[PDB]
Amino acid sequence: FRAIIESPEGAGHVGYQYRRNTGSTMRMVSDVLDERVSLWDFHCDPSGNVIQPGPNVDSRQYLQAAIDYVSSNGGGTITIPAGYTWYLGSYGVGGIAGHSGIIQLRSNVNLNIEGRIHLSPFFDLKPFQVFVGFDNGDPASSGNLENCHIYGHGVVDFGGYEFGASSQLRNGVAFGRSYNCSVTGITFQNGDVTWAITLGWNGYGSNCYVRKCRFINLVNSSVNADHSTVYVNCPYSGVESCYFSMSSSFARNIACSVQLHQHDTFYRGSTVNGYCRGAYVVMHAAEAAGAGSYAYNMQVENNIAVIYGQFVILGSDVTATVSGHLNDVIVSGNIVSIGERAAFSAPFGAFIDIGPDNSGASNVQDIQRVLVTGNSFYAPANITDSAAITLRANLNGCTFIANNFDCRYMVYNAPGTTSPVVQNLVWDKSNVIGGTHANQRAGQNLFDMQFASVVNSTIEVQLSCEDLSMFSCILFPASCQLSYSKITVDSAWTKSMSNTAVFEGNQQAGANVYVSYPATVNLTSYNTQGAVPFFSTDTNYAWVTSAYSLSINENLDFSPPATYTNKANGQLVGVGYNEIGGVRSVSVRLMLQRQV
Amino acid sequence: FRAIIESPEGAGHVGYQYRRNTGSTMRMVSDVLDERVSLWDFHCDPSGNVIQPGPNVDSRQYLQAAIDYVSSNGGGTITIPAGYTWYLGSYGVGGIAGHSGIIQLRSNVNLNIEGRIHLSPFFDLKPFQVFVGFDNGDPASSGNLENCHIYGHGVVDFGGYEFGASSQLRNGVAFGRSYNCSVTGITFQNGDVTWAITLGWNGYGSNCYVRKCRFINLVNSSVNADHSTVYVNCPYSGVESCYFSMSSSFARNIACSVQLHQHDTFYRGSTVNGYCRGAYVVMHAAEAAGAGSYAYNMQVENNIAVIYGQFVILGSDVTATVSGHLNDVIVSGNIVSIGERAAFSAPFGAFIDIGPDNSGASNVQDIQRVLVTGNSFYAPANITDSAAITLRANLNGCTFIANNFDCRYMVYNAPGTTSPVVQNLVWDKSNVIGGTHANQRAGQNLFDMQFASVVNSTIEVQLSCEDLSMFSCILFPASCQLSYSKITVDSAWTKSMSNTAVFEGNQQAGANVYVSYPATVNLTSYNTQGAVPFFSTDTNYAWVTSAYSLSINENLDFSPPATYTNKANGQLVGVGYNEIGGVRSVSVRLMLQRQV
Amino acid sequence: FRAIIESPEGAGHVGYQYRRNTGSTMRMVSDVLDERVSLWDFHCDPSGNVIQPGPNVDSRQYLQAAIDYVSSNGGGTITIPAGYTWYLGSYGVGGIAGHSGIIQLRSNVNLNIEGRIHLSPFFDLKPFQVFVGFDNGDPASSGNLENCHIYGHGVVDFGGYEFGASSQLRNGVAFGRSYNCSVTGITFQNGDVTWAITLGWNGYGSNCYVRKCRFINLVNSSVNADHSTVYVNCPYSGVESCYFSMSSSFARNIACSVQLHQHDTFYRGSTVNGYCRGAYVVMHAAEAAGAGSYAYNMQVENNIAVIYGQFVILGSDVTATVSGHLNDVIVSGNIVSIGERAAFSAPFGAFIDIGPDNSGASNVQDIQRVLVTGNSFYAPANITDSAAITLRANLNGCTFIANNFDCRYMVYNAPGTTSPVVQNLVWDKSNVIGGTHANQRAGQNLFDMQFASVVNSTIEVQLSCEDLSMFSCILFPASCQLSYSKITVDSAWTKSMSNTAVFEGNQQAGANVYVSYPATVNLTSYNTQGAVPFFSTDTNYAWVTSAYSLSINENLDFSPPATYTNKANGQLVGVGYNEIGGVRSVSVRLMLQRQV
Ligand SMILES: CC(=O)N[C@@H]1[C@H]2O[C@]3(O[C@H]4[C@H](O)[C@@H](CO[C@@]5(OC[C@@H](O[C@H]1O)[C@H]2O)O[C@H](CO)[C@@H](O)[C@H](O)[C@H]5O)O[C@H](O)[C@@H]4NC(C)=O)O[C@H](CO)[C@H](O[C@H]1O[C@H](CO[C@@H]2O[C@@H](C)[C@H](O)[C@@H](O)[C@H]2O)[C@@H](O)[C@H](O)[C@H]1O)[C@H](O[C@@H]1O[C@H](CO)[C@@H](O)[C@H](O)[C@H]1NC(C)=O)[C@H]3O
Ligand SMILES: CC(=O)N[C@@H]1[C@H]2O[C@]3(O[C@H]4[C@H](O)[C@@H](CO[C@@]5(OC[C@@H](O[C@H]1O)[C@H]2O)O[C@H](CO)[C@@H](O)[C@H](O)[C@H]5O)O[C@H](O)[C@@H]4NC(C)=O)O[C@H](CO)[C@H](O[C@H]1O[C@H](CO[C@@H]2O[C@@H](C)[C@H](O)[C@@H](O)[C@H]2O)[C@@H](O)[C@H](O)[C@H]1O)[C@H](O[C@@H]1O[C@H](CO)[C@@H](O)[C@H](O)[C@H]1NC(C)=O)[C@H]3O
Ligand code: NA
Ligand code: NA
Ligand code: NA
Ligand code: NA
Ligand code: NA
Ligand code: NA
Ligand code: NA
Ligand code: NA
Ligand code: NA
Repeated sequence: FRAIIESPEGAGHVGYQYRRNTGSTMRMVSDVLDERVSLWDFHCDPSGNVIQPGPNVDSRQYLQAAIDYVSSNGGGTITIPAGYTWYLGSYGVGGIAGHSGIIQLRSNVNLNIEGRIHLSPFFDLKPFQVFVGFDNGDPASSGNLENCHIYGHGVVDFGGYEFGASSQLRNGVAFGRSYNCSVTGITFQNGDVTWAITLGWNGYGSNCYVRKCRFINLVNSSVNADHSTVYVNCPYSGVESCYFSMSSSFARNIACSVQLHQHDTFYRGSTVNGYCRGAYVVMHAAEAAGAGSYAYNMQVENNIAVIYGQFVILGSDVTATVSGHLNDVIVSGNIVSIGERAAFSAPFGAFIDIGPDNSGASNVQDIQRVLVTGNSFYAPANITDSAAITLRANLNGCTFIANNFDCRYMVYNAPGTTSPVVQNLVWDKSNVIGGTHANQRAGQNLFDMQFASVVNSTIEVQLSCEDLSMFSCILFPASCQLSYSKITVDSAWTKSMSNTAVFEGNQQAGANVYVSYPATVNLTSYNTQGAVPFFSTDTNYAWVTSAYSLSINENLDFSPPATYTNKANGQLVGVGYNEIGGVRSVSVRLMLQRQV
Repeated sequence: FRAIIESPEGAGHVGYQYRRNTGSTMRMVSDVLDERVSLWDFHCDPSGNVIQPGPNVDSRQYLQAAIDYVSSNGGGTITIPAGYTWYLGSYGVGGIAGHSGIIQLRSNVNLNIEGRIHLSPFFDLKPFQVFVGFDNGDPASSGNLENCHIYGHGVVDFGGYEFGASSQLRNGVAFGRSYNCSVTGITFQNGDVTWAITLGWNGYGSNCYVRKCRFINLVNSSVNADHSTVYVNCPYSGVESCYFSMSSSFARNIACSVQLHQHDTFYRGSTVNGYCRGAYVVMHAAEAAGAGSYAYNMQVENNIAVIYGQFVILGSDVTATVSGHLNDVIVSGNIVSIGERAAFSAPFGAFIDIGPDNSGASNVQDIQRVLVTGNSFYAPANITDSAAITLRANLNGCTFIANNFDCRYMVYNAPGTTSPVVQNLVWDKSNVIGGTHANQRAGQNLFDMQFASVVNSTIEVQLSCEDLSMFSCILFPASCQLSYSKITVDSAWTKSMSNTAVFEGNQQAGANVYVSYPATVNLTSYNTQGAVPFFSTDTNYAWVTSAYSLSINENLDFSPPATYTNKANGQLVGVGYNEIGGVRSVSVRLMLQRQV
Repeated sequence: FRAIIESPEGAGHVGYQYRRNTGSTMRMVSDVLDERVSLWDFHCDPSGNVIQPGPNVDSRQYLQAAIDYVSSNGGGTITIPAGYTWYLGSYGVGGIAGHSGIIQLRSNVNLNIEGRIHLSPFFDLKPFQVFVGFDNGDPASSGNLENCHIYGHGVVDFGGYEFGASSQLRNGVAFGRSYNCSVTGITFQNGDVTWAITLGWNGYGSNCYVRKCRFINLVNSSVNADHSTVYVNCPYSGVESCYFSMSSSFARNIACSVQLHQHDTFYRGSTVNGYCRGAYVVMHAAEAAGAGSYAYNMQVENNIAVIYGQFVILGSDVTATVSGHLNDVIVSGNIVSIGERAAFSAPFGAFIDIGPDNSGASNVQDIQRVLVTGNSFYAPANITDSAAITLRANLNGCTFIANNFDCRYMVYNAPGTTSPVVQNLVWDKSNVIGGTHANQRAGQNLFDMQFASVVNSTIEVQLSCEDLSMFSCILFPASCQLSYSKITVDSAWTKSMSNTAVFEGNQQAGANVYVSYPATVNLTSYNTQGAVPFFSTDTNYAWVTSAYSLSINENLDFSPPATYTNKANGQLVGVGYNEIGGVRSVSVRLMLQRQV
């Protein structure tokens, strides 16, 4: 009996019944212990003696054996024990080798990481993906990963190692073709990686989530080509209540927190500091296989960010046989700033960027039905390169309502670069334009409409303080066609501006252009006593449907007209009043109106 | 000794002290095992031998025995083990039998569902409620359920069985008169049910929540009368970060994701696909016993939905002795579309519906202080039956600010049906009206004001592109009284519209109606050289307080007035200028204004 | 052998191998039991015999021994078992004694509270902090607490004891200088305390969170000086999805739910009932040591509240050597009401308060770049003391867009109290002003601008129903300077108001003041037949740049001007038309405009 009890089957001979309940199962101790499983149950030598983890022990084969075994019983949760650091020091074998994989995840096998998982110096200057849910080196030939959850209070530490070559890839968790998989509570830290977590593969997958995770210092070298902390490449998936922080200079130029690349995906309630970019919201044609060629129902909400480049980047593109489309997007409730930096020292600061494709093409995009509402954006006064929207590629629609934008430009695109075709750009009057950059705008147009064309668009400019340094509130170069559009500049804070709206090709004269803006106009009257006409000296008002006075009348003996219409020769005309006769000459501030 | 050790009391004779710590308790192994409990501890035959679960084993009595026992010790958490499917194959007995109950929940007894719970074919064509927290067949005589949490990565599978009769009810979890109860992480799938989860009973309960659950394919037949996935019938309760999906045709006509039926309830951060409706926000008088007759502090925020009918339905109603009231509601940050379907093939598409009671009555409602803000709504161009709001019952107030609505109608109610009494409907100018349905609106009014009366309301219409197909921007039939209201149509994109605002009963003449809209007006002048009057040929402008030109003047020799007032006979009059004399005749586009 | 097996080392001699897997570790039963730990492992007498908890057992030393031991092994999670109430009945010793501490938390040692922790009557009329993460009585000399998480379905019950003296402090969890610490799922109840949870210390700490907790009845006496349920005093931290309830009268006068006192902090998705205040958003100079002197990236979103005082209070202040600054704040998506109460029976009702410092100073604040958007606020009609914003201290900027405010005042400050200096106050026209207080406003100004000065501000007043009881829509006393500002009153619902905008110092005449509002004006014409001038009888319009008719013309034989300008003597003048000659005299409602 002593032999049996001291043997590995001993617990299988000690009887147990829950709480001495006579109605409970008559079990053995081993049965109850078998209800849970930990890395300790596989972390042993060939004789079955436990091995202590440590920097000189490679725990990989043992964790893999645990996963393989639990998988074979239909699943369960393997605990990675608290109070220990478990080092990984070799590559996995088989289907994950094509992904530089360390551990292969399996369906229905959850990992409760309570301790620490650390990469050993074997991985220095090498590629790696720590956990991989693909089962084949070719993702198109891979099976699915289902019902795999990684959670706990533990840590994945990437060892601080730099990339060896820019062409290498590194990742924390690649769920693969992933259905009902998640990471919750985990801290990913101290690395130079491409991604921390990737969900899905080219639209294959569903219901994958990253929640309450921390991502700290995951870019550290000039070799790192690019970094996006979470890449969401399956629909009905997203990122919620996470924390993302970088301290490296390199991160300010290369790092983004999230990629939302399939329909019905979201990024909410998260805090970002030290990154270049917040989130891309994109449909890549090359990623359209599993869920279609449309990214729709895309949500970026209630995030807090300090970034150095752009908050949300919108795009779509094409391959030889597939066209990507982006539509039905909402960006709301976010509070975002460009961190302290010199002008032009990081990628151009923006709340929204309409980004050209990876080859720089600006004529492949199909982006529409986007609502940007209830956000606040701030950039310090010295940051010349800061805009509410950098509109750098073709845009089929974007709507701004009730935001507060406090930066250098509202709408911007650089002259002599791309010439976007713009449709359905709507900037509602409820967007509040801050004053941080007042007096910084010499030579600059607040809305700098450097486009090929603008149609079906609305720009309602409302200032909230004076900035007499700017060249204009809104400027259209002669190369920009403008039609079926409404462009207004409210008069408040504009009395002393030389230029308010500027149409360098006289585009405001278009049949279906609806415009109003302030201007200074010189008038002269006829001599007649009584009701008497006043006429503008200049003849550039053939497009004006009505105008009205924004100036007081300092005179007693006469008054100019309150309101004006035009004449065929381009003069304004109105009827004033001469109490006493005489030719009058006045300079008046008018609101010029066309069809409004 | 061998006898004792091999007996069910054996573990109670093997000593243990935590980590050989001399300061720790000297325990027995059974004491430590007794800290946890699983279904295995009760899933046994009358001799105490464990029984394997499977499709031919009814696990119900064993799970019930586990719950009953743990309850008797003041509570705890019972694990339903991973790697097994536990089938239920009979009805429960006692107080839950009146609810077609399977398992009776008890207070302080949590269920950690890691494996799968599946209904056996016993339940085919039958009613059932899988988990029931009532302790009496009459809910009014039931005790409370407190501190009961169901959570884990597991699954409740309803076996795919159709309803046997439309009058049957099916549910997953009915917490009952439930205080501090929740479901977290669970997947409910593969059924034809009435509800997945119900919280509370007629206002009795508090602090009940559904979080991070999935609801997949829970309607599958034409027999199913109605489906709402979660019914929230207790205050201080709600649904967060859930996923709801249906694939059946029937679901598009009958299924809603959530009912919010008591005060201080919420629905946030969730994704819905394949349903008829998003959420009802309702006070039923028949449900007012536990928490009063007011549903207030109701929140529907930051959800993503593809539906076929209406997103949010508002209502309240009465019984013989109780009147229900709905107020203090916020609907914000949601992105919603009507999915691809033929016009009129599902219930009328809407973002907000003001829904008549279950008997069709439209004169029992008391709905006010609702804020709908920062949402986006889209319906494909062919969907005639799509509206920002279908206003089908009496409304005491609803406020729309800063939404983007891209569908056929803005405000709609069908003529020849109900005649709501409308008060305090506010449609702010910051609502952006999309252009998807441009050119589809022959014979249709964008705001079709088919009401008995409208008072204290604001409609500020702002187009963002042309749609010359529509009959009018806004139309009031002669049967609709209109008073103490502001109705404006911005001129942008309206120059070529025959009708902008239409008042078929000349209601715009009311003493406290404030209106402005564009119109085309024919004028003739007197012969006089110099300042000269122009008068309208028609006499239907007795209500106009001022008008101004929206047209250019192609003439050199004269100009019509910039601005006009009226005369007692209903003509417009203004003072223009004849450089040379002559009777003039012009047709001008004017902004007509009344009291604005 | 029997001796060994019955001894505390017995489990260390019974062999086990997971699921009889020949590839698994050959362990002993004690090894597997050692993977978990509970209070039972330390809750024993000096001979190692287990002690049952209860109201006459002080569990403190045992829980402390458990924490101290697990800490020494590098951490883990200690379960506090379900089905038992564990009483605490003495103070801790050492570093926590200076904090009236009971239990000392240690790094990496989590507490899974499943049962109940209750304070014994030892603590009646005494100070206490139940769990303390400081390790020194002087916080400036304390070490850090890291990686400490408290979670579960359990309860902390404060025994209902009143404070003994107002100067005492009581707390539930003081994490201290806390990095990666959290409380999740716990119910804190039945107390008279200062705080339930405090995060951080004077800016030291990071990544601390309170999620899914309940706070119920934590103020019960007149002795309690002040209460804030969660104080967030470290950056990158916040409160999400919590429930806060009070029933005591005292709570309505003293209690706030949250303090956000460091940068990158948030309060979201929570429900509050019975409190005085929602949240303070503040930078105290005295708290600036660990994270700097700026509170920025502050977020209060998507909360539901019934309160009696103010929802969000903004402030910053100074010490002898440090100045605090508050900027980059967003308050969005909240639905808030003042609960039923008599006027003036609790602190002044407000959605936003700009609060003077703790000494009452209103000239130390530096608050700017605040966005308040998409919120709804309601106060019952009798509550005179209710305002969208009580602006009681110096303000450098606050922006309101797309809110719905239904209360007595929009902007308020009490006359004869503080005289704030106001800059960059922006009230967009998209704010909807409710009608609950219509007819209650005798003697009152809707926007009561009781300030020293206002600059760079925008107030666009838009009514949505009539209230002829109010004295004015907006009033500036003569003591308030006004410059570089835009003040407009839309005409809708204003026709019968005697006063719309009132400038008691004629401030609207300022060179850079842009204003428009309705007024009634008496005019007389000259006798001349034909085009004929009309002039105002009064001479107080020297500041008017244009005016236009808001009245119809009941006359046939003449018409007054549609539009007017002014003259040097302060008369309005315009050109009307006398079909037949005669001196005319009319009273007209005009929109008066200055520079707009
Ligand atoms: C499936 C569902 O919940 N449908 C919703 C309707 O519920 C009733 O619920 C329907 C609601 O009335 C409407 C609200 O819109 C209408 O909109 C609300 C209706 O929406 C359906 O989605 C609900 O009434 O009214 C609005 C206000 O006037 C108006 O604006 C709008 O335009 C209208 O359309 O929304 C849904 O459609 C609701 N439907 C569902 C499926 O939730 O109809 C239900 C049909 O299933 C259900 O009635 C049945 O069940 C009750 C309850 O069953 C008894 O009690 C329980 C406790 C025991 O366990 C059972 O064994 C049984 O004894 C039966 O009495 C009734 O005869 C059945 O037809 C809804 O009942 C409520 O169910 C909840 C959840 O279980 C209970 O907590 C609550 O006590 C029940 N309320 C009442 C009054 O009985 C019923 O409200
Ligand atoms: C109960 C509470 O937190 N009240 C809030 C006030 O806190 C002080 O906190 C109050 C805040 O000052 C005000 C802010 O609004 C006012 O608004 C802020 C005040 O709001 C109360 O709600 C807080 O100061 O100032 C604004 C800015 O100028 C202005 O806009 C506004 O109009 C003003 O009204 O908000 C609340 O009212 C705060 N009150 C509460 C209860 O949080 O007052 C507190 C009273 O309890 C408290 O002071 C006491 O406690 C400190 C701390 O105790 C020592 O240190 C700790 C670490 C040890 O454990 C203890 O044993 C003890 O040695 C005592 O020094 C002091 O003498 C007591 O009166 C607040 O102190 C801060 O407590 C937090 C949380 O524990 C600490 O992390 C922090 O270090 C403390 N800060 C300071 C400067 O001591 C105090 O700020
Ligand atoms: Na590869
Ligand atoms: Na890139
Ligand atoms: Na990137
Ligand atoms: Na029943
Ligand atoms: Na129904
Ligand atoms: Na329904
Ligand atoms: Na102290
Ligand atoms: Na205080
Ligand atoms: Na307080």
